[PDB]
Amino acid sequence: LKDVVTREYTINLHKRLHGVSFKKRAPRAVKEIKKFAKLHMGTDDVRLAPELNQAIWKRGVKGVEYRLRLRISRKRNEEEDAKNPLFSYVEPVLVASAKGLQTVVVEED
Amino acid sequence: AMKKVEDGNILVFQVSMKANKYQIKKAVKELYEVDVLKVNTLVRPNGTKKAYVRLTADYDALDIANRIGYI
Amino acid sequence: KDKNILQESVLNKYRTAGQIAQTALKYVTSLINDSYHSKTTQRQLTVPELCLLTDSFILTRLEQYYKNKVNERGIAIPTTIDIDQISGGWCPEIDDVTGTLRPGDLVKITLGVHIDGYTSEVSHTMVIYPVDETKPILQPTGPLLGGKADAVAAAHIAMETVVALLSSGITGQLIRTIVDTIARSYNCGVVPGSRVRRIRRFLAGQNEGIVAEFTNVSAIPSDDFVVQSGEVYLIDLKMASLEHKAGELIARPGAYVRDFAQTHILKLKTSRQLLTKIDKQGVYPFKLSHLLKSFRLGMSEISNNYLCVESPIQIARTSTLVARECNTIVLCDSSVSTTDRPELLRLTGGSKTCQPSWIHSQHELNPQDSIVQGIFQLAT
Amino acid sequence: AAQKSFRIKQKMAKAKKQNRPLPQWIRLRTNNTIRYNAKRRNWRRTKMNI
RNA sequence: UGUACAACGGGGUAUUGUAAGCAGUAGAGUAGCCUUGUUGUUACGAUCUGCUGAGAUUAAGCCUUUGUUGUCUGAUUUGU
RNA sequence: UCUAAGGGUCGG
RNA sequence: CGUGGAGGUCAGUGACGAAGCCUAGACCGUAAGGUCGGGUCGAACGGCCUCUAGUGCAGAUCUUGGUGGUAGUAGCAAAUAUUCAAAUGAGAACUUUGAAGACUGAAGUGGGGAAAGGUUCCACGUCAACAGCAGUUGGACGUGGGUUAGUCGAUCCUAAGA
Repeated sequence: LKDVVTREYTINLHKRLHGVSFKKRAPRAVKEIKKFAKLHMGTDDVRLAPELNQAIWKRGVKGVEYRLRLRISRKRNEEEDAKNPLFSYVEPVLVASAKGLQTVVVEED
Repeated sequence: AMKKVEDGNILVFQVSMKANKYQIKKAVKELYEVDVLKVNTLVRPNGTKKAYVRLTADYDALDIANRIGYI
Repeated sequence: KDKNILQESVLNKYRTAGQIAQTALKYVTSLINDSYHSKTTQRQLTVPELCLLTDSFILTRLEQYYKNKVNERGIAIPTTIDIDQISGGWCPEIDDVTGTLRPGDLVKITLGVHIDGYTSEVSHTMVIYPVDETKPILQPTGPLLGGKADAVAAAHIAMETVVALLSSGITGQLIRTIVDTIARSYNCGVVPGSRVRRIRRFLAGQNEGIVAEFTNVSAIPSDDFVVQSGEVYLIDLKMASLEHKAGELIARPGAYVRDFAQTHILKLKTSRQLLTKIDKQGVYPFKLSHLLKSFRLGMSEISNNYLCVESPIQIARTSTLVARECNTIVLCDSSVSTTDRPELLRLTGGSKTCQPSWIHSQHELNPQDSIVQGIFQLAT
Repeated sequence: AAQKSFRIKQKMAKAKKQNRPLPQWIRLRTNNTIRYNAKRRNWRRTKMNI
């Protein structure tokens, strides 16, 4: 089927950015986060909130946080039906520390 | 140039290349029966000379603009 | 959707505008005399003084009715005076060449009044006369003859035919056909393609129209239509002694109307401000004389981008005559003694009527000919 | 140059009025061969040599 | 559809060398104000001590895992 | 964190 | 044997198709060559006796033009660096707007000028070519607009010198 969810995930960016050329770290974090959204909930169309871009790049090219707690909601596509009927919108969750947490279904009202 | 007529009491003319501020003021003063405050001129980049002729406050260029018959 | 689709109050507003149009028209006809004759009375009459007089009278008379009420009223069509072979829309600017009336000139006076957007249009044709005091009884004990008489009688009989035919249940095409038959009876021709419009509140140019003497292309592009109860029409008859193919002849257009269907962001401040001032006007058509230089430039950009529609001054061939009668009529259903039938109520009145005994033509409508049987019956 | 002589500016003006495409109606003339303005010039392709 | 796989989390293993915050009659002193000191208080003070071998990091080619969450038939060819 | 030394102006 | 042209002759061939070109189709000749069919084509051309030469190519690092293999190859790596979104558009890594991250760091990647250019300035439209990816962008293409002086220069003066 195709069922509209919205969970909350912590991504380990550290192990995914290990080794990366410094000028390419924040940029990879963008790509790597999409790759993650895709992996969870096979979406393929992954849009990143600008507040999350900001989160990602907040210490500049080189200093990406090691974990991000992300909010990823699979959603219905509208207009001139792009190949796939479904989305993932990814945004950041304001939390104290990204350490400790497990993936969570956010119940949607 | 039209704006100059509407807002600056100025008549704008292409004028002989061979003219001069005296010779221009005189001709304007006679072809149009108006008095003249000063003439500025320049040589346009297409090789003609354009003359800004400001009229004295006794005259309204817009009036005399559309007497001559343009607008 | 308007509630109410029609009301007594609307009929009143049409009738009152019609009374004004009729009165102003008659005043202008009385004020028409030769230039020499006007001179004997310490006045001068040109194609300008009469237009100015007409418009001022429309504003003064509309100013006196519905006083203290939040509304608009005034000119629906600026006074236009079109002489001899000139067809329509002559309303000169102060800077244009004026025209001075001559004894024997054929004159068409065309004007319109509105009250709260309800329009009463009228036009009338007559022949100019010297001052009665100088030639007492002479003009009267004489008749108009020749091509002037031919074209005036033809145009008035076309108006009479239309009064009888523009009624609920009839088709516009019937009117077009009758007009050709009447005009040809006098060896005259209705001017090709000219339109009579349905009127609505604020709308002088309804898309439902009667067309005169259409070319083959005009016949294809023009829509056949049936008249209905509660419709209003400004029936406009323009007939020529010549071929009937009116043309522009380099005369400056002075009458325009704003077209609210068209939009454009104008580039010049003068044009934008001119646009704004126009939209402050009640009637669709106005004359540039109501503004003169700063209007002339604003007009250019607005007309270019179709924000203003021109009413051009058209002419027939030199030496020919064009006659016109225009009247406004209110069509509606009359339920009397149990039966409902459409009846039309003309509101132009006295202003639109001509004195038939003034005109003597060699010709008349012929009913015996296979070609004009029925027309005589209609007209009687 | 900015402060430029009149002779130069004159030549400059002429050189600018010549700088246009072929007027399309020439192509309609009878027995016309000229398809395009073959003597056309550009400030970044060919200098004027004063 | 599993003694599955993955993302997280947990535990182990490592590295560094004691986090932030709070508290202290710890601190060379100086300077204010007072009831003028059996501990007078107020401001400032590197640093020191305690909670604290703490805190941070730890597979990206470390090990493990009774937890949480998710995934699980798209494409193309092939025959004696 | 302290100590000391190095100027100006105006009243006798 | 074959070619350009010339005198003579076949009252030569031809728009019912001349010349030319293509054709592991045919025939003549030791050969240079000649002849025929079919296809394509469109206006002129040939045999014989003579006359005449700017008369026959494989080469000359020959001349001019045109074309290959090389090869979708070498490459398109200096000047710290980009990212998210929306808008627009047939189309967006490259346009515009917003946000982020950065750089030039006043010895500037800032603000003006001299020589030199000559309209590149500004607006509207706009992408075939050009900007060694792209393009809706441009110093490009099309169409227009634009340079205002008694006081800023030239103009006057004299310099080396002419």
